[PDB]
Amino acid sequence: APFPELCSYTWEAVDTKNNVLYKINICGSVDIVQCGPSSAVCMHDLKTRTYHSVGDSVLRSATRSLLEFNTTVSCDNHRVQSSIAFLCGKTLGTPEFVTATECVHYFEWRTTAACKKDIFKANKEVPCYVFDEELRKHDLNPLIKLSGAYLVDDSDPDTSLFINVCRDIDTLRDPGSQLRACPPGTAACLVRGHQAFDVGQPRDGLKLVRKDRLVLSYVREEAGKLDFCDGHSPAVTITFVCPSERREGTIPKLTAKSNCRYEIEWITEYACHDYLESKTCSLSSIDLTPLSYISDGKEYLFYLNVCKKQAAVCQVKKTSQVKAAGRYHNQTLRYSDGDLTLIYFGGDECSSGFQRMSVINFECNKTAGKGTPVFTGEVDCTYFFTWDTEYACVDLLCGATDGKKRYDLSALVRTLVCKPGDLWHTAAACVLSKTEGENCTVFDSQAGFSFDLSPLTKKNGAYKVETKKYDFYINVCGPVSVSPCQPDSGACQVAKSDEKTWNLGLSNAKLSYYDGMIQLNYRGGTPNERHTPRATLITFLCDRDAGVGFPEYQEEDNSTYNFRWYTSYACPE
Ligand SMILES: *[C@@H]1O[C@H](CO)[C@@H](O)[C@H](O)[C@H]1NC(C)=O
Repeated sequence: APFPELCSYTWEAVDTKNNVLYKINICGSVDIVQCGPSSAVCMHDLKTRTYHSVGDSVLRSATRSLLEFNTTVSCDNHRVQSSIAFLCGKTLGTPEFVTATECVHYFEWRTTAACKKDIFKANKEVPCYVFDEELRKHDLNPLIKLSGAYLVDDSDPDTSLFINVCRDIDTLRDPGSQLRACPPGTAACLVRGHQAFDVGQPRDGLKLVRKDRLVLSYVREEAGKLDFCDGHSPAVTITFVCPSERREGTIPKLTAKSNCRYEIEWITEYACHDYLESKTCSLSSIDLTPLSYISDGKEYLFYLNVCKKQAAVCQVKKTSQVKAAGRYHNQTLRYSDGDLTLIYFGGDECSSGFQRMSVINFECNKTAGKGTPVFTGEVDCTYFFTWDTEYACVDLLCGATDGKKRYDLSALVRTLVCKPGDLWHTAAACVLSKTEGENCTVFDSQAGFSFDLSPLTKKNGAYKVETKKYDFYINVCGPVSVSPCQPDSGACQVAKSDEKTWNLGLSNAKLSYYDGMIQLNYRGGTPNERHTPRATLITFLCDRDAGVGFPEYQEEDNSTYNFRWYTSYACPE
Protein backbone atom coordinates (compact mmCIF):
# COMPACT_ATOMS: atom_id res chain seq x y z
CA ALA A 1 0.00 0.00 0.00
CA PRO A 2 2.53 2.72 -1.08
CA PHE A 3 -0.24 4.62 -2.90
CA PRO A 4 1.98 6.89 -5.08
CA GLU A 5 -0.72 9.61 -5.23
CA LEU A 6 -0.23 10.26 -1.47
CA CYS A 7 3.55 10.70 -1.62
CA SER A 8 5.28 14.10 -1.76
CA TYR A 9 2.80 15.53 0.80
CA THR A 10 2.69 15.68 4.62
CA TRP A 11 -1.02 15.35 5.28
CA GLU A 12 -2.82 16.71 8.34
CA ALA A 13 -5.60 15.28 10.55
CA VAL A 14 -7.03 16.71 13.78
CA ASP A 15 -8.41 15.41 17.09
CA THR A 16 -10.81 18.20 18.10
CA LYS A 17 -11.23 17.47 21.83
CA ASN A 18 -7.64 16.69 22.89
CA ASN A 19 -6.63 19.56 20.60
CA VAL A 20 -3.86 17.70 18.76
CA LEU A 21 -2.74 17.80 15.14
CA TYR A 22 -1.25 14.66 13.60
CA LYS A 23 0.98 14.85 10.51
CA ILE A 24 0.99 11.77 8.27
CA ASN A 25 3.70 11.04 5.69
CA ILE A 26 2.95 7.62 4.21
CA CYS A 27 5.69 7.55 1.54
CA GLY A 28 8.50 9.09 3.55
CA SER A 29 8.96 11.28 6.60
CA VAL A 30 7.45 14.31 8.28
CA ASP A 31 10.10 17.03 7.91
CA ILE A 32 10.07 18.18 11.55
CA VAL A 33 13.24 17.59 13.58
CA GLN A 34 11.28 18.01 16.84
CA CYS A 35 9.26 14.96 15.81
CA GLY A 36 12.33 12.95 14.86
CA PRO A 37 14.26 11.67 11.79
CA SER A 38 11.95 8.75 10.93
CA SER A 39 8.41 9.87 11.83
CA ALA A 40 5.66 8.91 9.36
CA VAL A 41 3.01 9.90 11.93
CA CYS A 42 3.48 12.82 14.31
CA MET A 43 1.57 13.97 17.41
CA HIS A 44 1.82 17.70 18.07
CA ASP A 45 -0.78 18.34 20.80
CA LEU A 46 -0.78 22.16 20.69
CA LYS A 47 -2.26 22.37 24.20
CA THR A 48 1.14 22.07 25.94
CA ARG A 49 3.30 22.41 22.80
CA THR A 50 5.20 19.11 22.50
CA TYR A 51 6.07 16.49 19.86
CA HIS A 52 5.88 12.68 19.68
CA SER A 53 6.43 10.41 16.65
CA VAL A 54 3.61 7.85 17.00
CA GLY A 55 4.68 6.00 13.83
CA ASP A 56 8.08 5.24 12.31
CA SER A 57 8.42 5.33 8.52
CA VAL A 58 10.71 2.25 8.48
CA LEU A 59 8.47 0.01 10.60
CA ARG A 60 5.60 -0.06 8.14
CA SER A 61 3.18 -2.85 7.22
CA ALA A 62 -0.26 -3.39 5.64
CA THR A 63 -3.19 -5.69 6.53
CA ARG A 64 -6.22 -5.72 4.23
CA SER A 65 -7.53 -2.11 4.48
CA LEU A 66 -4.99 -0.97 7.06
CA LEU A 67 -1.56 0.58 6.85
CA GLU A 68 0.30 0.61 10.15
CA PHE A 69 3.41 2.37 11.50
CA ASN A 70 5.19 1.05 14.62
CA THR A 71 7.52 2.63 17.16
CA THR A 72 9.98 1.42 19.77
CA VAL A 73 8.24 3.10 22.74
CA SER A 74 6.64 1.58 25.85
CA CYS A 75 3.20 2.55 27.19
CA ASP A 76 0.56 0.10 28.59
CA ASN A 77 1.13 -4.60 25.61
CA HIS A 78 3.83 -1.93 25.38
CA ARG A 79 4.58 -0.66 21.81
CA VAL A 80 3.17 2.68 20.52
CA GLN A 81 1.58 2.55 17.06
CA SER A 82 -0.50 4.36 14.39
CA SER A 83 -2.88 2.93 11.74
CA ILE A 84 -5.03 4.14 8.86
CA ALA A 85 -8.08 2.31 7.55
CA PHE A 86 -8.16 2.86 3.79
CA LEU A 87 -11.39 2.97 1.76
CA CYS A 88 -11.86 3.70 -1.95
CA GLY A 89 -13.10 7.23 -2.66
CA LYS A 90 -14.03 9.66 -5.45
CA THR A 91 -11.36 12.25 -4.54
CA LEU A 92 -7.81 12.01 -3.12
CA GLY A 93 -9.38 13.02 0.20
CA THR A 94 -7.91 13.65 3.63
CA PRO A 95 -7.13 11.40 6.64
CA GLU A 96 -9.62 11.78 9.54
CA PHE A 97 -8.73 10.91 13.15
CA VAL A 98 -10.72 8.10 14.73
CA THR A 99 -9.41 7.57 18.25
CA ALA A 100 -6.31 7.26 20.42
CA THR A 101 -5.12 5.44 23.54
CA GLU A 102 -1.77 5.79 25.37
CA CYS A 103 -0.48 3.24 22.77
CA VAL A 104 -2.65 3.22 19.59
CA HIS A 105 -3.67 6.04 17.21
CA TYR A 106 -6.24 5.18 14.56
CA PHE A 107 -7.41 6.94 11.41
CA GLU A 108 -9.45 6.31 8.29
CA TRP A 109 -8.92 7.76 4.79
CA ARG A 110 -11.39 7.55 1.93
CA THR A 111 -9.38 8.16 -1.26
CA THR A 112 -8.96 7.49 -4.98
CA ALA A 113 -5.55 6.08 -4.03
CA ALA A 114 -7.28 3.12 -2.31
CA CYS A 115 -9.21 1.93 -5.40
CA LYS A 116 -7.96 -1.15 -7.29
CA LYS A 117 -9.04 0.28 -10.67
CA ASP A 118 -7.41 3.46 -12.02
CA ILE A 119 -10.34 4.68 -14.19
CA PHE A 120 -11.53 6.48 -11.01
CA LYS A 121 -8.16 8.21 -10.48
CA ALA A 122 -7.19 11.67 -11.69
CA ASN A 123 -4.32 12.22 -14.12
CA LYS A 124 -3.16 14.42 -11.23
CA GLU A 125 -5.00 15.51 -8.06
CA VAL A 126 -3.68 17.51 -5.06
CA PRO A 127 -4.57 18.00 -1.34
CA CYS A 128 -7.69 20.18 -1.27
CA TYR A 129 -7.73 21.18 2.41
CA VAL A 130 -5.94 23.37 4.95
CA PHE A 131 -5.89 24.00 8.70
CA ASP A 132 -6.06 27.53 10.09
CA GLU A 133 -4.64 29.09 13.28
CA GLU A 134 -7.29 27.29 15.40
CA LEU A 135 -7.04 23.95 13.54
CA ARG A 136 -10.57 24.55 12.18
CA LYS A 137 -10.23 22.89 8.69
CA HIS A 138 -11.19 24.33 5.30
CA ASP A 139 -11.76 21.73 2.59
CA LEU A 140 -12.97 21.97 -1.03
CA ASN A 141 -13.24 18.28 -1.95
CA PRO A 142 -17.02 18.79 -2.46
CA LEU A 143 -16.19 21.23 -5.30
CA ILE A 144 -14.01 18.67 -7.13
CA LYS A 145 -15.68 17.58 -10.42
CA LEU A 146 -15.32 14.00 -11.65
CA SER A 147 -16.16 14.95 -15.22
CA GLY A 148 -16.59 18.35 -16.85
CA ALA A 149 -15.51 21.62 -15.24
CA TYR A 150 -16.53 25.12 -14.10
CA LEU A 151 -17.12 27.89 -16.65
CA VAL A 152 -15.35 30.94 -15.18
CA ASP A 153 -17.24 34.22 -15.53
CA ASP A 154 -15.81 36.80 -17.95
CA SER A 155 -17.54 39.39 -20.18
CA ASP A 156 -15.56 38.43 -23.31
CA PRO A 157 -17.96 36.53 -25.65
CA ASP A 158 -15.09 35.01 -27.75
CA THR A 159 -13.10 32.97 -25.19
CA SER A 160 -14.17 30.85 -22.21
CA LEU A 161 -12.11 29.59 -19.29
CA PHE A 162 -12.97 26.28 -17.60
CA ILE A 163 -11.54 24.95 -14.30
CA ASN A 164 -11.70 22.02 -11.91
CA VAL A 165 -10.87 22.30 -8.21
CA CYS A 166 -7.65 20.54 -7.08
CA ARG A 167 -7.30 18.23 -10.10
CA ASP A 168 -7.34 17.84 -13.87
CA ILE A 169 -10.51 18.06 -15.96
CA ASP A 170 -11.89 14.74 -17.15
CA THR A 171 -13.36 15.49 -20.59
CA LEU A 172 -14.29 11.90 -21.53
CA ARG A 173 -17.37 11.25 -19.36
CA ASP A 174 -19.47 13.63 -21.54
CA PRO A 175 -18.22 13.07 -25.13
CA GLY A 176 -19.07 15.99 -27.43
CA SER A 177 -19.92 18.50 -24.69
CA GLN A 178 -17.63 21.47 -25.45
CA LEU A 179 -14.45 20.30 -23.61
CA ARG A 180 -13.16 17.42 -25.79
CA ALA A 181 -10.33 19.52 -27.23
CA CYS A 182 -8.81 20.32 -23.84
CA PRO A 183 -5.25 18.88 -23.59
CA PRO A 184 -5.09 15.89 -21.17
CA GLY A 185 -4.07 16.75 -17.59
CA THR A 186 -5.26 20.38 -17.73
CA ALA A 187 -7.06 21.82 -14.67
CA ALA A 188 -7.55 25.15 -16.50
CA CYS A 189 -8.55 25.01 -20.14
CA LEU A 190 -8.96 28.02 -22.45
CA VAL A 191 -11.45 27.64 -25.30
CA ARG A 192 -11.19 30.29 -28.05
CA GLY A 193 -13.64 28.82 -30.56
CA HIS A 194 -12.99 25.25 -31.64
CA GLN A 195 -9.37 25.32 -30.34
CA ALA A 196 -8.46 24.49 -26.73
CA PHE A 197 -5.41 25.33 -24.58
CA ASP A 198 -3.93 24.13 -21.28
CA VAL A 199 -3.34 27.34 -19.33
CA GLY A 200 -2.92 25.59 -15.95
CA GLN A 201 -2.05 22.25 -14.32
CA PRO A 202 -2.12 21.00 -10.70
CA ARG A 203 1.16 21.05 -8.79
CA ASP A 204 1.01 22.09 -5.11
CA GLY A 205 -1.99 21.63 -2.83
CA LEU A 206 -4.38 24.18 -1.36
CA LYS A 207 -2.78 27.03 0.62
CA LEU A 208 -4.09 29.30 3.34
CA VAL A 209 -3.21 32.95 2.88
CA ARG A 210 -3.89 35.96 5.13
CA LYS A 211 -5.93 34.10 7.78
CA ASP A 212 -9.04 33.15 5.83
CA ARG A 213 -8.28 33.09 2.10
CA LEU A 214 -7.72 29.78 0.36
CA VAL A 215 -5.36 30.04 -2.59
CA LEU A 216 -4.86 27.36 -5.26
CA SER A 217 -2.31 27.82 -8.04
CA TYR A 218 -2.07 26.06 -11.38
CA VAL A 219 0.99 26.36 -13.60
CA ARG A 220 2.54 25.17 -16.84
CA GLU A 221 6.33 25.65 -17.18
CA GLU A 222 7.00 22.36 -18.97
CA ALA A 223 5.66 24.25 -21.96
CA GLY A 224 5.74 25.50 -25.53
CA LYS A 225 3.06 27.46 -27.40
CA LEU A 226 3.03 31.01 -25.90
CA ASP A 227 1.56 32.17 -29.24
CA PHE A 228 -0.57 34.76 -27.47
CA CYS A 229 1.24 34.68 -24.10
CA ASP A 230 4.17 36.92 -25.19
CA GLY A 231 6.74 34.66 -23.52
CA HIS A 232 4.74 34.38 -20.30
CA SER A 233 4.27 31.01 -18.61
CA PRO A 234 0.45 30.49 -18.47
CA ALA A 235 -0.75 30.30 -14.84
CA VAL A 236 -4.03 30.31 -12.90
CA THR A 237 -4.48 31.44 -9.32
CA ILE A 238 -7.84 30.92 -7.66
CA THR A 239 -8.87 32.58 -4.42
CA PHE A 240 -11.66 30.83 -2.55
CA VAL A 241 -13.46 32.94 0.01
CA CYS A 242 -15.97 32.09 2.70
CA PRO A 243 -19.26 33.99 2.06
CA SER A 244 -20.53 36.60 4.52
CA GLU A 245 -23.10 39.39 4.76
CA ARG A 246 -20.17 41.47 3.41
CA ARG A 247 -19.05 39.09 0.67
CA GLU A 248 -21.60 38.27 -2.03
CA GLY A 249 -21.52 34.51 -2.60
CA THR A 250 -20.92 33.80 -6.29
CA ILE A 251 -19.85 31.65 -9.19
CA PRO A 252 -16.09 31.92 -9.98
CA LYS A 253 -15.05 35.22 -11.63
CA LEU A 254 -12.05 36.22 -13.77
CA THR A 255 -10.44 39.29 -12.19
CA ALA A 256 -7.33 39.36 -14.37
CA LYS A 257 -6.35 37.74 -17.66
CA SER A 258 -3.40 39.73 -18.99
CA ASN A 259 -0.23 37.93 -20.03
CA CYS A 260 -2.01 34.56 -19.67
CA ARG A 261 -1.85 35.19 -15.91
CA TYR A 262 -5.44 34.34 -15.02
CA GLU A 263 -6.64 35.33 -11.54
CA ILE A 264 -9.98 33.96 -10.34
CA GLU A 265 -11.96 34.76 -7.20
CA TRP A 266 -14.72 32.47 -6.00
CA ILE A 267 -16.99 33.11 -3.03
CA THR A 268 -18.20 29.61 -2.07
CA GLU A 269 -19.61 28.13 1.13
CA TYR A 270 -17.11 25.21 0.93
CA ALA A 271 -14.38 27.74 1.80
CA CYS A 272 -15.79 27.97 5.35
CA HIS A 273 -15.01 25.59 8.23
CA ASP A 274 -17.89 21.11 11.71
CA TYR A 275 -16.58 17.98 13.48
CA LEU A 276 -19.70 16.54 15.14
CA GLU A 277 -19.81 13.87 17.85
CA SER A 278 -22.29 11.88 19.96
CA LYS A 279 -22.58 8.74 22.10
CA THR A 280 -26.01 8.17 20.50
CA CYS A 281 -27.06 6.53 17.22
CA SER A 282 -27.50 9.97 15.58
CA LEU A 283 -26.23 13.56 15.30
CA SER A 284 -27.59 17.14 15.57
CA SER A 285 -28.56 15.33 9.37
CA ILE A 286 -29.76 11.70 9.55
CA ASP A 287 -30.39 8.96 12.15
CA LEU A 288 -28.92 5.45 11.99
CA THR A 289 -31.87 3.81 13.79
CA PRO A 290 -33.55 2.45 10.57
CA LEU A 291 -30.64 -0.01 10.25
CA SER A 292 -29.09 -9.37 12.84
CA TYR A 293 -25.98 -8.57 10.74
CA ILE A 294 -23.35 -11.18 9.83
CA SER A 295 -19.91 -10.04 8.59
CA ASP A 296 -17.44 -12.77 7.54
CA GLY A 297 -13.86 -12.85 8.80
CA LYS A 298 -10.61 -14.81 8.35
CA GLU A 299 -10.94 -17.69 10.82
CA TYR A 300 -13.71 -15.71 12.55
CA LEU A 301 -17.26 -14.44 11.95
CA PHE A 302 -18.93 -11.27 13.21
CA TYR A 303 -22.37 -10.22 14.44
CA LEU A 304 -23.55 -6.64 14.89
CA ASN A 305 -26.70 -4.79 16.09
CA VAL A 306 -28.31 -1.30 15.61
CA CYS A 307 -27.49 0.24 19.05
CA LYS A 308 -21.12 -9.76 27.17
CA LYS A 309 -24.84 -9.82 27.98
CA GLN A 310 -25.09 -6.82 25.60
CA ALA A 311 -22.38 -6.87 22.90
CA ALA A 312 -22.97 -4.71 19.79
CA VAL A 313 -20.24 -6.56 17.87
CA CYS A 314 -19.50 -10.26 18.50
CA GLN A 315 -16.60 -12.39 17.20
CA VAL A 316 -16.99 -16.18 17.01
CA LYS A 317 -14.51 -18.64 15.37
CA LYS A 318 -15.68 -20.80 12.43
CA THR A 319 -14.12 -23.46 17.73
CA SER A 320 -17.22 -21.74 19.24
CA GLN A 321 -14.93 -19.58 21.34
CA VAL A 322 -16.75 -16.23 21.36
CA LYS A 323 -15.53 -12.74 22.27
CA ALA A 324 -17.35 -9.41 22.39
CA ALA A 325 -15.81 -6.61 20.28
CA GLY A 326 -18.02 -3.63 21.22
CA ARG A 327 -20.46 -2.56 23.96
CA TYR A 328 -23.51 -0.27 23.76
CA HIS A 329 -23.16 2.57 26.31
CA ASN A 330 -19.50 3.24 25.54
CA GLN A 331 -20.18 4.42 21.99
CA THR A 332 -19.19 7.36 19.77
CA LEU A 333 -20.88 8.45 16.53
CA ARG A 334 -19.01 11.13 14.58
CA TYR A 335 -19.26 13.21 11.42
CA SER A 336 -15.75 14.35 10.48
CA ASP A 337 -15.70 16.42 7.26
CA GLY A 338 -18.00 14.12 5.26
CA ASP A 339 -17.02 10.85 6.98
CA LEU A 340 -19.50 9.11 9.25
CA THR A 341 -17.70 6.89 11.81
CA LEU A 342 -19.26 4.77 14.61
CA ILE A 343 -17.12 3.14 17.34
CA TYR A 344 -17.70 0.62 20.15
CA PHE A 345 -15.42 0.13 23.20
CA GLY A 346 -16.81 -2.61 25.56
CA GLY A 347 -14.26 -5.23 24.55
CA ASP A 348 -13.22 -8.46 26.19
CA GLU A 349 -9.53 -7.91 26.95
CA CYS A 350 -7.59 -10.10 24.47
CA SER A 351 -4.34 -11.97 25.31
CA SER A 352 -2.57 -8.59 25.22
CA GLY A 353 -3.58 -5.60 27.39
CA PHE A 354 -6.19 -4.05 25.07
CA GLN A 355 -10.01 -4.34 25.05
CA ARG A 356 -11.71 -5.30 21.76
CA MET A 357 -12.95 -2.26 19.80
CA SER A 358 -15.03 -2.03 16.64
CA VAL A 359 -14.76 0.87 14.19
CA ILE A 360 -17.42 1.08 11.47
CA ASN A 361 -16.98 3.31 8.41
CA PHE A 362 -20.42 4.07 6.95
CA GLU A 363 -20.32 4.92 3.25
CA CYS A 364 -23.34 6.45 1.45
CA ASN A 365 -24.97 4.06 -1.05
CA LYS A 366 -28.57 4.22 -2.29
CA THR A 367 -28.35 0.96 -4.30
CA ALA A 368 -27.37 -0.90 -1.11
CA GLY A 369 -32.55 -2.32 0.55
CA LYS A 370 -30.64 -1.22 3.65
CA GLY A 371 -26.93 -2.18 3.39
CA THR A 372 -24.35 -4.70 4.76
CA PRO A 373 -21.10 -4.36 6.82
CA VAL A 374 -17.90 -5.80 5.34
CA PHE A 375 -14.93 -6.75 7.58
CA THR A 376 -11.83 -4.85 6.45
CA GLY A 377 -9.22 -5.93 9.01
CA GLU A 378 -7.96 -5.92 12.59
CA VAL A 379 -5.15 -4.21 14.51
CA ASP A 380 -4.36 -4.81 18.18
CA CYS A 381 -7.90 -5.99 18.91
CA THR A 382 -9.63 -3.21 16.96
CA TYR A 383 -11.87 -4.58 14.19
CA PHE A 384 -12.62 -2.42 11.11
CA PHE A 385 -15.79 -2.54 8.97
CA THR A 386 -17.05 -0.58 5.98
CA TRP A 387 -20.85 -0.28 5.65
CA ASP A 388 -22.45 0.76 2.34
CA THR A 389 -25.89 2.14 3.30
CA GLU A 390 -28.47 4.66 2.00
CA TYR A 391 -29.22 5.82 5.57
CA ALA A 392 -25.78 7.49 5.77
CA CYS A 393 -26.42 9.87 2.82
CA VAL A 394 -26.10 13.62 3.55
CA ASP A 395 -23.84 26.39 -2.70
CA LEU A 396 -27.19 28.30 -2.63
CA LEU A 397 -26.94 30.91 -5.44
CA CYS A 398 -28.85 34.26 -5.70
CA GLY A 399 -28.83 34.45 -9.52
CA ALA A 400 -28.61 31.86 -12.33
CA THR A 401 -26.68 31.29 -15.60
CA ASP A 402 -27.34 30.84 -19.36
CA GLY A 403 -25.39 29.79 -22.48
CA LYS A 404 -22.63 32.06 -21.08
CA LYS A 405 -25.17 34.79 -20.00
CA ARG A 406 -25.31 35.42 -16.22
CA TYR A 407 -27.99 36.80 -13.87
CA ASP A 408 -27.75 38.26 -10.33
CA LEU A 409 -30.06 39.69 -7.62
CA SER A 410 -28.25 41.96 -5.11
CA ALA A 411 -29.82 45.45 -5.09
CA LEU A 412 -33.04 43.50 -4.40
CA VAL A 413 -31.73 42.47 -0.94
CA ARG A 414 -32.88 44.49 2.11
CA THR A 415 -41.19 34.96 -11.85
CA LEU A 416 -39.37 38.25 -12.64
CA VAL A 417 -38.37 39.39 -16.15
CA CYS A 418 -36.41 42.63 -16.44
CA LYS A 419 -37.36 46.24 -17.18
CA PRO A 420 -35.30 49.25 -18.45
CA GLY A 421 -33.53 50.23 -15.19
CA ASP A 422 -36.65 50.36 -12.96
CA LEU A 423 -35.35 48.01 -10.23
CA TRP A 424 -42.41 42.09 -10.28
CA HIS A 425 -40.47 43.19 -13.39
CA THR A 426 -37.02 44.47 -12.41
CA ALA A 427 -33.78 45.67 -14.02
CA ALA A 428 -32.09 43.07 -11.76
CA ALA A 429 -33.72 40.23 -13.75
CA CYS A 430 -32.03 39.81 -17.15
CA VAL A 431 -28.48 39.52 -18.61
CA LEU A 432 -25.36 41.08 -17.08
CA SER A 433 -23.27 43.16 -19.49
CA LYS A 434 -19.87 44.91 -19.55
CA THR A 435 -20.00 48.73 -19.65
CA GLU A 436 -17.25 51.38 -19.73
CA GLY A 437 -17.23 54.91 -18.32
CA GLU A 438 -14.81 57.79 -17.68
CA ASN A 439 -14.27 60.68 -15.22
CA CYS A 440 -13.94 57.92 -12.63
CA THR A 441 -17.46 56.55 -13.13
CA VAL A 442 -19.34 53.85 -15.05
CA PHE A 443 -23.06 53.24 -15.59
CA ASP A 444 -24.51 49.73 -15.58
CA SER A 445 -27.45 50.83 -17.74
CA GLN A 446 -29.17 47.43 -17.26
CA ALA A 447 -29.34 47.43 -13.43
CA GLY A 448 -30.03 51.18 -13.41
CA PHE A 449 -27.18 52.31 -11.12
CA SER A 450 -23.73 53.77 -11.85
CA PHE A 451 -20.53 53.46 -9.82
CA ASP A 452 -18.17 56.38 -9.13
CA LEU A 453 -14.72 55.72 -7.61
CA SER A 454 -13.68 59.41 -7.75
CA PRO A 455 -13.27 59.92 -3.93
CA LEU A 456 -10.34 57.44 -3.99
CA THR A 457 -8.65 59.70 -6.54
CA LYS A 458 -5.83 61.16 -4.45
CA LYS A 459 -4.40 64.68 -4.92
CA ASN A 460 -0.85 63.55 -4.25
CA GLY A 461 -1.08 59.87 -5.14
CA ALA A 462 0.64 58.09 -2.25
CA TYR A 463 -1.12 54.74 -1.99
CA LYS A 464 1.60 52.74 -0.32
CA VAL A 465 1.97 49.06 -1.29
CA GLU A 466 5.03 47.13 -0.01
CA THR A 467 6.22 43.87 -1.49
CA LYS A 468 9.21 42.57 0.44
CA LYS A 469 11.43 43.82 -2.44
CA TYR A 470 9.34 46.55 -4.13
CA ASP A 471 7.41 49.65 -3.05
CA PHE A 472 4.44 50.12 -5.36
CA TYR A 473 2.91 53.60 -5.33
CA ILE A 474 -0.41 53.92 -7.17
CA ASN A 475 -3.47 56.17 -7.47
CA VAL A 476 -7.04 55.86 -8.68
CA CYS A 477 -8.17 57.66 -11.86
CA GLY A 478 -5.69 60.44 -11.04
CA PRO A 479 -1.87 60.08 -11.29
CA VAL A 480 0.73 59.25 -8.64
CA SER A 481 2.71 62.03 -6.90
CA VAL A 482 5.73 60.46 -5.16
CA SER A 483 9.51 61.01 -4.87
CA PRO A 484 11.09 59.22 -7.90
CA CYS A 485 8.17 58.55 -10.31
CA GLN A 486 6.83 60.89 -12.99
CA PRO A 487 3.56 62.76 -12.22
CA ASP A 488 2.55 60.82 -15.40
CA SER A 489 2.08 57.30 -14.03
CA GLY A 490 -0.98 55.99 -12.20
CA ALA A 491 1.16 53.09 -10.97
CA CYS A 492 4.84 52.85 -10.06
CA GLN A 493 7.27 50.10 -8.97
CA VAL A 494 10.36 50.96 -6.85
CA ALA A 495 12.98 48.42 -5.65
CA LYS A 496 14.32 48.98 -2.09
CA SER A 497 17.42 46.91 -2.93
CA ASP A 498 18.35 49.45 -5.59
CA GLU A 499 15.83 52.37 -5.66
CA LYS A 500 15.37 51.79 -9.43
CA THR A 501 11.82 52.55 -10.63
CA TRP A 502 9.47 51.59 -13.49
CA ASN A 503 6.43 53.42 -14.84
CA LEU A 504 3.69 50.77 -14.69
CA GLY A 505 1.33 52.85 -16.85
CA LEU A 506 -0.08 56.35 -17.33
CA SER A 507 -3.14 57.23 -15.27
CA ASN A 508 -6.66 57.65 -16.66
CA ALA A 509 -10.18 57.68 -15.19
CA LYS A 510 -11.72 55.25 -17.72
CA LEU A 511 -13.58 52.75 -15.45
CA SER A 512 -14.96 49.44 -16.63
CA TYR A 513 -17.76 47.43 -14.95
CA TYR A 514 -18.98 43.83 -15.26
CA ASP A 515 -20.73 41.55 -12.75
CA GLY A 516 -19.63 43.47 -9.66
CA MET A 517 -16.06 44.08 -10.81
CA ILE A 518 -14.67 47.54 -11.55
CA GLN A 519 -11.43 47.89 -13.52
CA LEU A 520 -8.79 50.59 -14.10
CA ASN A 521 -6.17 49.96 -16.80
CA TYR A 522 -3.01 52.06 -17.21
CA ARG A 523 -1.24 51.43 -20.52
CA GLY A 524 1.89 53.62 -20.95
CA GLY A 525 4.83 52.27 -18.96
CA THR A 526 8.42 51.29 -19.61
CA PRO A 527 9.32 48.52 -22.14
CA ASN A 528 10.21 41.33 -24.74
CA GLU A 529 11.71 43.76 -27.28
CA ARG A 530 8.66 43.68 -29.53
CA HIS A 531 7.58 46.88 -27.74
CA THR A 532 5.81 45.65 -24.57
CA PRO A 533 5.27 48.85 -22.56
CA ARG A 534 4.23 48.06 -18.97
CA ALA A 535 0.60 48.23 -17.81
CA THR A 536 -1.34 47.92 -14.52
CA LEU A 537 -4.69 46.32 -13.73
CA ILE A 538 -6.66 47.35 -10.66
CA THR A 539 -9.76 45.27 -10.06
CA PHE A 540 -12.12 46.86 -7.52
CA LEU A 541 -14.37 44.45 -5.62
CA CYS A 542 -17.51 45.00 -3.57
CA ASP A 543 -17.23 44.48 0.19
CA ARG A 544 -20.12 46.18 2.03
CA ASP A 545 -18.02 46.64 5.21
CA ALA A 546 -14.52 47.08 3.71
CA GLY A 547 -15.13 50.83 3.48
CA VAL A 548 -12.63 52.55 1.18
CA GLY A 549 -10.24 49.62 1.65
CA PHE A 550 -6.69 49.41 0.33
CA PRO A 551 -4.89 47.96 -2.76
CA GLU A 552 -3.13 44.55 -2.58
CA TYR A 553 -0.48 43.48 -5.13
CA GLN A 554 -1.16 40.21 -6.94
CA GLU A 555 1.92 37.96 -7.10
CA GLU A 556 2.69 36.92 -10.74
CA ASP A 557 5.50 37.18 -13.34
CA ASN A 558 8.31 39.72 -13.04
CA SER A 559 6.44 41.38 -15.90
CA THR A 560 2.70 41.52 -14.88
CA TYR A 561 1.14 44.03 -12.42
CA ASN A 562 -2.35 43.36 -11.03
CA PHE A 563 -3.64 44.91 -7.80
CA ARG A 564 -6.92 44.09 -6.01
CA TRP A 565 -9.03 46.62 -4.10
CA TYR A 566 -11.82 45.47 -1.77
CA THR A 567 -13.99 48.48 -1.11
CA SER A 568 -17.69 49.26 -0.52
CA TYR A 569 -17.48 51.73 -3.45
CA ALA A 570 -17.87 48.73 -5.78
CA CYS A 571 -21.19 47.82 -4.07
CA PRO A 572 -24.67 48.83 -5.39
CA GLU A 573 -25.52 51.04 -2.32
C1 LIG B 1 -23.23 0.52 -3.98
O1 LIG B 1 -23.62 -0.84 -3.79
C2 LIG B 1 -23.85 -1.56 -5.02
C3 LIG B 1 -24.31 -2.97 -4.69
O2 LIG B 1 -24.40 -3.77 -5.88
C4 LIG B 1 -22.59 -1.58 -5.88
O3 LIG B 1 -22.91 -2.07 -7.19
C5 LIG B 1 -21.96 -0.20 -6.04
O4 LIG B 1 -20.66 -0.34 -6.62
C6 LIG B 1 -21.88 0.55 -4.70
N1 LIG B 1 -21.43 1.91 -4.95
C7 LIG B 1 -20.58 2.58 -4.15
C8 LIG B 1 -20.20 3.95 -4.61
O5 LIG B 1 -20.13 2.11 -3.12
